[PDB]
Amino acid sequence: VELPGAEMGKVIVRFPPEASGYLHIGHAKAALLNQHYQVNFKGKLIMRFDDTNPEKEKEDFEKVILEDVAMLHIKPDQFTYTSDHFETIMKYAEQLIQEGKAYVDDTPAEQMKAEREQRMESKHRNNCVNKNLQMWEEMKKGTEYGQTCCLRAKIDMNSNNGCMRDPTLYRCKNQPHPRTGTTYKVYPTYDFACPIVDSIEGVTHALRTTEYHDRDEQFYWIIEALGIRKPYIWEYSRLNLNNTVLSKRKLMWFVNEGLVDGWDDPRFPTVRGVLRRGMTVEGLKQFIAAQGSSRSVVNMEWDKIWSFNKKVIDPVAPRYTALLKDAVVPVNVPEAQEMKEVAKHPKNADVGLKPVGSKLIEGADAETEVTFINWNIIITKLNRNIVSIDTKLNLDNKKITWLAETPRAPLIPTVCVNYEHLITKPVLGKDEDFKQYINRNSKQEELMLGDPCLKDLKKGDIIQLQRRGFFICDQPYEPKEAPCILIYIPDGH
Ligand SMILES: [Hg+2]
Ligand SMILES: [Hg+2]
Repeated sequence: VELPGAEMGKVIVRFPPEASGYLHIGHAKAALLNQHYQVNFKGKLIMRFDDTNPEKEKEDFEKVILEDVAMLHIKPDQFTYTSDHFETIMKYAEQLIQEGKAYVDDTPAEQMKAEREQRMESKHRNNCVNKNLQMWEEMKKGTEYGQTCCLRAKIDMNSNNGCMRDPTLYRCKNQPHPRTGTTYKVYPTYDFACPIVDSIEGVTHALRTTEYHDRDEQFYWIIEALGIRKPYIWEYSRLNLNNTVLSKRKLMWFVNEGLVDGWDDPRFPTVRGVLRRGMTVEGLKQFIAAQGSSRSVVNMEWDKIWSFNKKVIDPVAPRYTALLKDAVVPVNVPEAQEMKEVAKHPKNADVGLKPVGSKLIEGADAETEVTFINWNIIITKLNRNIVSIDTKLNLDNKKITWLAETPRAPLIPTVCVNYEHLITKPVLGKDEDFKQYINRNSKQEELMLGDPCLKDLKKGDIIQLQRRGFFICDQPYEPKEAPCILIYIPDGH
């Protein structure tokens, strides 16, 4: 994790998401890495909404994304909007026309694309300055002919880097902007956006994934043409997880086709779904922090992330107990007449202590005789088709959970839930599609019955059922009825 130029109190980084949907696991990495540099260098972290486009971006997701940031426990020092700088950006666009480093172009898109591939020059590239300015005021006044034009930088159509072949800087859009309204009929591209905004806002270290290394040459070009200050660009590897798709489009297919109950479904790779599934922020930051800025294309097994999480939650989760209900058998031990206040984590005493006479067990337990936990039974006989077993007792001697059917503390309606990937093929692609690797049954519910110290579970508490594994309370119990829903936390393999 070596950062060139990084001095204490002088690092300024930014997370620049566009308010067009939910944040996902990939966004969570970019954001957690930025936080890392903010925290380690006592620098500024700027959150900036990319709002250059008046269409796709909606202020409803603005709330969604801020709540997503918060639940990752990321605490930005300043919040901004690209549109805060529309006036400055346009003055730089105009500066460039004036110097002959930009030109306006009405060339139809298909033909523009074909010229770029064959490194050809546009019929407009050599417009004199006043003609460009004429076509520019056309664009600025939102006219029907200007809506067919394009503003382009004058770089190098012979470049090996497609990014240097006269990129578009400004396009014509007649939609009102949410914040600037109808003041502007023309709007900057992202490619003209980052350099100037990162420079005005003082950003020192601009993080990107390796996929966009071609843009750097173009950015430094913009930055040198204007003479503004130049941030470092710092790169890291994007997140390639098996069985996973991130595309907004492909995820909303799962939403419409009703295989997933919403954008925070625990099977979804959104920040919400991952957390609701049992991921902790500490587990995520750790796995992120083991990455640092590794820069390698690598297919990721989710279970590597869930392993870091197991190490987080295991030394702190309290151990309760649950059993089913349609495979349970009554028991009679006649030697105990009422509560033992035993611990809740066998090793760390600081987690707390929980409270636990003559009546249950389960089906699968009813066949595996002379040990109990937090407690050595020797059973009389099994009266048969098993539906009852009675026993005697004695604590002197030598691996079994049980729920006493005491009237004092009755037991809580529980549901254990389990999930697996919606996509059954790990590393899928090679012009294939996911739409036909669907784990068409991806959820199972199993009605159960749990220890009374489950009456008090809050949504988000992480416990450990004994003999089953780690769970997360999806919804609490409340006095029909409403069960305490517990979701199975993958432990990584
Ligand atoms: Hg264009
Ligand atoms: Hg490019």
